[PDB]
Amino acid sequence: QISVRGLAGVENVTELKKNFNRHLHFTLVKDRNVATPRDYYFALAHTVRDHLVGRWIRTQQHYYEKDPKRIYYLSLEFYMGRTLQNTMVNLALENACDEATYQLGLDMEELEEIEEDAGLGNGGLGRLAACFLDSMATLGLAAYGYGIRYEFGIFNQKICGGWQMEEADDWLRYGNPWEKARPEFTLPVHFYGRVEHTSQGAKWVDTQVVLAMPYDTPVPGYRNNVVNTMRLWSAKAPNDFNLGYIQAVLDRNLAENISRVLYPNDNFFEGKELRLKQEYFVVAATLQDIIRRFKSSTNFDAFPDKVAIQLNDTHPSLAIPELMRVLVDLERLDWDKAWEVTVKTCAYTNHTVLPEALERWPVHLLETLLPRHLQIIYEINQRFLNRVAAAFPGDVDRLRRMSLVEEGAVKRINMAHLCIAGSHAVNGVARIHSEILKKTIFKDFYELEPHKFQNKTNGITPRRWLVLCNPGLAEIIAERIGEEYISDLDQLRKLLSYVDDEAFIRDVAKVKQENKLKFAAYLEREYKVHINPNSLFDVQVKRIHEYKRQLLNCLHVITLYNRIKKEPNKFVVPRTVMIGGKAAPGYHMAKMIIKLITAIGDVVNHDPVVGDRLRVIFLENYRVSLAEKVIPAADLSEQISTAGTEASGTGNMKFMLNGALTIGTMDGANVEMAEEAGEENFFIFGMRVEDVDRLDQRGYNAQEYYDRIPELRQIIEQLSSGFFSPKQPDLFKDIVNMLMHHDRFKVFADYEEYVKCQERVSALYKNPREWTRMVIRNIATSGKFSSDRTIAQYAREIWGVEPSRQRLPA
Amino acid sequence: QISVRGLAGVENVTELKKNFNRHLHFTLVKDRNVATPRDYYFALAHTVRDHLVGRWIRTQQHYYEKDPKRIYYLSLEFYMGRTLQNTMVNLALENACDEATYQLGLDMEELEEIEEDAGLGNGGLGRLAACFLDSMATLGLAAYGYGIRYEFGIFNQKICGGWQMEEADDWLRYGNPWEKARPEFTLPVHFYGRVEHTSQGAKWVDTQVVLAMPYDTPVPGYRNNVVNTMRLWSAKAPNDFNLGYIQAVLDRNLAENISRVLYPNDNFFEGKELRLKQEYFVVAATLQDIIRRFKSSTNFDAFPDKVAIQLNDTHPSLAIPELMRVLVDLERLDWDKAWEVTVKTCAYTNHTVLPEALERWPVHLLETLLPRHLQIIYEINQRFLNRVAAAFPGDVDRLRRMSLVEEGAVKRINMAHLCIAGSHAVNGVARIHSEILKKTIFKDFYELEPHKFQNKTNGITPRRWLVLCNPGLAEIIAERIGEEYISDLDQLRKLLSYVDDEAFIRDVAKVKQENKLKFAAYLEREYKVHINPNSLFDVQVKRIHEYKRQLLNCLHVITLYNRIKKEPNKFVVPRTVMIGGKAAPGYHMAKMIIKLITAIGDVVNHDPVVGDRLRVIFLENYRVSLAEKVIPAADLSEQISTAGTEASGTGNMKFMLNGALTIGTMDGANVEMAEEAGEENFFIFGMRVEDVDRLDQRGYNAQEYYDRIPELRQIIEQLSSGFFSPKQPDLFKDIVNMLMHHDRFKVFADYEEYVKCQERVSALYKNPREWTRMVIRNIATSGKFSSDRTIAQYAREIWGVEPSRQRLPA
Ligand SMILES: O=c1[nH]c(=O)n([C@@H]2O[C@H](CO)[C@@H](O)[C@H](O)[C@H]2O)cc1C(F)(F)F
Ligand SMILES: O=c1[nH]c(=O)n([C@@H]2O[C@H](CO)[C@@H](O)[C@H](O)[C@H]2O)cc1C(F)(F)F
Repeated sequence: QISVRGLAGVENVTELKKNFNRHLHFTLVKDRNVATPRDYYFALAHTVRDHLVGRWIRTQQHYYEKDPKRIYYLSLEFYMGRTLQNTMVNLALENACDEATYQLGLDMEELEEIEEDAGLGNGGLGRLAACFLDSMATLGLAAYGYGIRYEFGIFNQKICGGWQMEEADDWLRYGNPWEKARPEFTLPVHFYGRVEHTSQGAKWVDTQVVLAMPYDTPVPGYRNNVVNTMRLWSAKAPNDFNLGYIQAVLDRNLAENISRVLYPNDNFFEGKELRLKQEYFVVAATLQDIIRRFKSSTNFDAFPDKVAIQLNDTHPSLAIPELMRVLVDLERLDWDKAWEVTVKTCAYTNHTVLPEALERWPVHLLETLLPRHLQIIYEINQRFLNRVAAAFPGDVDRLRRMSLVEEGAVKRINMAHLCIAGSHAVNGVARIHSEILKKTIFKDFYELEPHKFQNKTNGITPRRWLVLCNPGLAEIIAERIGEEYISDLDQLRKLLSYVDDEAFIRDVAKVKQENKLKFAAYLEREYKVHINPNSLFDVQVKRIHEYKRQLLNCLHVITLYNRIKKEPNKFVVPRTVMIGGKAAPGYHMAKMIIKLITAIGDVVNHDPVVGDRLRVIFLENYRVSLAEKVIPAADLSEQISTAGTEASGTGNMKFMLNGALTIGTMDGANVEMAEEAGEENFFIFGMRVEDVDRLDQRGYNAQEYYDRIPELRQIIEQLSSGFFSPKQPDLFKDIVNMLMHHDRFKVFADYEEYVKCQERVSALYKNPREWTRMVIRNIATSGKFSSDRTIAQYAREIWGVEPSRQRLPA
Repeated sequence: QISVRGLAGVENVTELKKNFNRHLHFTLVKDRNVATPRDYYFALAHTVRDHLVGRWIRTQQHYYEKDPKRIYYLSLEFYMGRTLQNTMVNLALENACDEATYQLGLDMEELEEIEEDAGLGNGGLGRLAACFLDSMATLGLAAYGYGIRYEFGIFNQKICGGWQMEEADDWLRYGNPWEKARPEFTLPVHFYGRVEHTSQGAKWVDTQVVLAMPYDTPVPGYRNNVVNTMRLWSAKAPNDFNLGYIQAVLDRNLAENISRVLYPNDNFFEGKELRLKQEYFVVAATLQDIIRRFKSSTNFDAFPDKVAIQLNDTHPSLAIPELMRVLVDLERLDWDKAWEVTVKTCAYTNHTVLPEALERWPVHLLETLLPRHLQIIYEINQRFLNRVAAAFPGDVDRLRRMSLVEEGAVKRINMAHLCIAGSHAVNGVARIHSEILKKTIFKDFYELEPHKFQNKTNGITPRRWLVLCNPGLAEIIAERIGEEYISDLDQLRKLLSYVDDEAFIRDVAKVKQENKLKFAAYLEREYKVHINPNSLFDVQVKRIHEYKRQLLNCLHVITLYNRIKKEPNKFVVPRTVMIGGKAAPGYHMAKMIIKLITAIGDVVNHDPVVGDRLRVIFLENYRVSLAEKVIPAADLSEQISTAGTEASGTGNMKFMLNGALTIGTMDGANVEMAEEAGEENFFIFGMRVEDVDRLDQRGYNAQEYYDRIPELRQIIEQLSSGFFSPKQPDLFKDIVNMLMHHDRFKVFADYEEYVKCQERVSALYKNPREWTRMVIRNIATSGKFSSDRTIAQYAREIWGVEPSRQRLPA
């Protein structure tokens, strides 16, 4: 049907169908009469997975013959989403399978909706990992993603009476056709025990053994026949485990709990034992796999020339003392040499500056669970602190501030400090975030070793985030400039010579109308709710957090509703406001925010006076495959965190790429986005980082805003008096309370300039053709934000490998 | 190579190899250079499983078009063992795959040893189920095996210091290529709650829901293209289960425990909740599957014409009140009609008369767990007892003896009584066992309904138990009489006209020497132990139990050792004594017996005076695939239970079929075996049932035997004084104690006649040619004991279906 989806050759289509019928018969053991759409998805899924394997085997062999430096990306999160379309895309099979399946009298898109998301992450940080792996394959790097194969991913979100209900994400119920279990590479992981000293150094003994079993999942690069591997460990009990007989067997579950469930907090540290075990588990099993692969090529001098370990935040920071452990205790290298190797091997990426999000482990946990690693940590601290003292003599304060060990009621290990000491590079995730690191929380570490600190502004993959979710737009782009930009997104810049082209203007706007028409019909079919598609689609999708300021959005929405009710026969530009995302189960405030958003919808959506000029929809169960739908259909993207709090953001980049305009604050990657499009093509408002600093010095008093702004006073009065919750008038007392006395995020201080900016947004929307020319200016400048650029920067400036766009043979 | 293993056509062999290479590449994602023998087993396993599926699909369809009466075999045990060779055998692919694999430079037998046993049973009762399913397929019955898919089967046995150690049988670790998960037929099962009465009858409410997910495994018939299904349920938690978030998810394990592990007692009832849940689970999920299949053909009159449910002992006896429940509470039939349907549908097979082995559930368990079924049970009891009273008025004793409800300190439900009341046929498992039922424990029930009581003497499958484990003997049999006897074992009788044939005599004896030579080399390779293959192979293999009288065997072995040490230069016929089997983890006495057997070996096997005239080997980890090896290599089969205790036995039949002679008591099926071969061709000794009865009346006093038999006195003195346990002289005080004061099984009373009989055994062994002519007389008469005969009897006399030996089309 469409160009970018590749060739549908007679030979390819006839071969596809015969393999589909082979899988339905031999693999699924069904025939046409009994099969359900789920059997059809699986037959297609196995048929597509057949095209991977040859390439998968040839890529693993290529890397053995050629022996290049290997990248190991340790993450506790890989938010993969669905695999079938992405696989077809990267193999150029999309139009072929479509044809083949239409010929068997099936609808391929309806099959695609049966695939479960692999939701092995919470949001941005897990999804960065997924985009990264795609980019690493497309750029021919010899790279491995390592993590944990959780039995249960991010919970599925239900709304009941406007409240969030969490049910378990049993994503493996029907089988995962993409993974290959590999029990032959099972590896022991140790916990507890104690430390013995001998003539021959330290020995860690009397440990409990948990087995780690790997499952490998293919990661195809974009049309270059590279297929890399993501390896996820699963926890297994040993067979003499505890070995009532019955109870002994039942208690095998205790050990296999380690990989059962993904912890559901975004940007919040919870210091639970189970979590620390999961972190140790992935680090221990992965390092032995790494060392084993290094050995099959005695000499660890070349270890850093052959291995790179990237730590995705502090979650796998125990890699550092674990590598020392293996090197010092098991390979018998002396400390100083081991340390040299570790530092040159490891690098660390920070993803936040929020104090509550930093991992800080109780010493009493590590001591029980990992007593040797505690010994190694102390040893690292001592030697570190002697360097600090040598360079800044007499500065006792700096010494306590830099210690990996925090003192106080309960001793903690600051894990961020650990990573800086033991890594050769440390990077933030957008330019303003990297500066903040150097100016504030890592200032002391920067003065000691200025050379470690870098920046690597995030990116997203244009394969999923354009070609896959938006074939309409990809295609009209391709008609004018060719296919090449799919792996070279800078080329989008050539779109700038089409900004005054009448035919392109109409095509950009038509794709956007089509995506809206389709999403509005998804909203009726799957969720029985009725929206006007001629409105401006104003969407905020992302995890629910106070710093993300969903409440600021709520305040805008109430304001519009109030202005409509004040002058009902005045013309307003109609909007559909959509707000979505999960709240972590224990994050009370977050869950109250969700309740507020639906409460506003219960009032606004049923006012006859409002008409369909204003609708508030809470988008239920937000996740990767819902992002693929809503993001293409958006006109306005809301990126309205308080300046200084959102490390980078990546949703911001998804929308820019897909024809939405951005209302946002000067935060994280928003800053470079505006810089790239020019500030005129962006809706920027509110405090800059320095303005927030000015406000903290004299102090934030919210009462002042309540006092000087009647429109805002009225909203608070409405919240308080039970206007949005008539049956429980004091349901929102917590929110009003926080807003008034304890708002760490200065919601009111930005309210006035936000509403004003919102007016300017409505004004451009009134003029379709200028709206669209500005859209073109955004899309045309979105190239910087490709994860291809990001990974090429990691490769040259951190890992020491040259990327390569050359195809491997078929 | 050999005839019975079928054709190896050029076309079949070339097709086999290409599919082997396809599976290794696409399914296993390996290539020749990296593959290990386990990858090779799997590629062959998938290649063979490919030949099943077409037939599997065609058989399920045939049964839908033709709509015959369906047999449902409910068992808590299916002791399947390995699947690959059996599958090849029944498909006639054996020589072909052998050729194909030899051509790829592999050894097929070495691949076969990598398959794990499916040890989803404890011994005879689970293995009867397996033989039955094979026979049901071969005889074209539309039959389904239903049970539980345990994650952990019978534990693997290790010996450490001569003691049994149990480790968990993680049989699913590497995948099971034979099963197909079918999550689309998942079904809810209810537990707990309470009972509400309405206008509209009883309602069972506030229950906990456990999901039951089926896995289907193909059961191929012998060369007739029938492939039936064994469906095993697996326990799954629902997704709103309990829905800390973390802990809620972790606690999903509680519900999935139901199918985690197989209970490891043979012939012993343990009244644990977990076990009763497993029993309810398989019954509930299976009945709904049955009813659903009946509906896809309102009217339950024809239910018994279309459904048969066979209850393999009392384990699935809740089928009875569950069927009433569904019929009465859910389908709204009146009681009397529901009851008529149930009785005509259900039939019950008893497998023991040992009081400690009968299931007798505490009323306080059923009341909490299954409160409605308790109501139904009481209702069944009342109506039952009114029939008894009507037929035997004034007999108050009979009333208390027959009650399904036993009174006393804790109320119990006698489950055997339940099955008799609600079944139309009740059968024992050999002729003497069925009489004992009628004369003793079910005497009252027989007087009430003489018409229910039948006999169905057990059998074994000649496919596994001859063709598969013994191709040497199958082949020489085939050379003289043809292949036909494989599905018609009566034909073996034609062997009787070859008893004086010199060429057949030498061939029978040569196969036996070959099997011995091969087993002796298995004993060195896999277990570093050194046996003389010219000895008589004297083997007792079966679960360890007091009633099986392994101790009687120990007493014989010590006697021989003592007679050798008394006259060392006297000639004895050399023996290798092999004794094997597992003891249930909590069965103390059993575990002590194992310790005794190895202790005797520690003394006997290292005496230089003994030479290699006597060796005692404990055969470690006895299980289905070890039976396939040792049984063909046996000269003497030990079947020496006290008369009246072994319901039937099936090992007895395996050995008879494979050229061993039998030393045994007149117990269970031994009685019909001797009757079929003639008593002269059998070594029969010891008390008959009536002799044991005579002894119970005057009372068993073991001291008398100790007093009158010096050879026995000496053995007890040796046991007591620490001769077999020098470091712990009183290690065997328990056994000596039991033997002397509390032997429920009258070991000493049989000792004298056992040793005498053992002498007559050694005497025939001295004359090879007469030994062998008697072997021929046994094998030639072993036909009655084919499970083909047994199942044909169930079919005609219980299920009301005509068997059929006609092939289905390819
Ligand atoms: O727990 C988290 N969850 C996230 O989504 N991020 C996100 O990580 C993304 C990846 O760089 C950034 O774009 C976002 O600004 C950032 O908030 C970070 C953390 C942590 F606190 F840094 F660990
Ligand atoms: O728990 C058991 N385990 C067994 O192996 N059998 C055996 O079941 C076999 C099947 O008929 C018979 O040949 C044996 O004589 C009998 O002991 C019986 C029971 C039970 F007690 F009847 F339930």
